Amino acid sequence: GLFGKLIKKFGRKAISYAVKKARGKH
Repeated sequence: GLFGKLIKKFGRKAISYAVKKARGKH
């Protein structure tokens, strides 16, 4: 899937930020 590539490109920074946000909004 394209998502896999996108994610590759980020280096799971999207996931990291998602988790960070969802364990620390502000």
